[PDB]
Amino acid sequence: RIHMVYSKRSGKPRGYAFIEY
Repeated sequence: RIHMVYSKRSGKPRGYAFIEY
């Protein structure tokens, strides 16, 4: 899952798994 996205670039790079990182 994600915790805190923006959108795609700024939100989920490595941020795909945001909870962790």
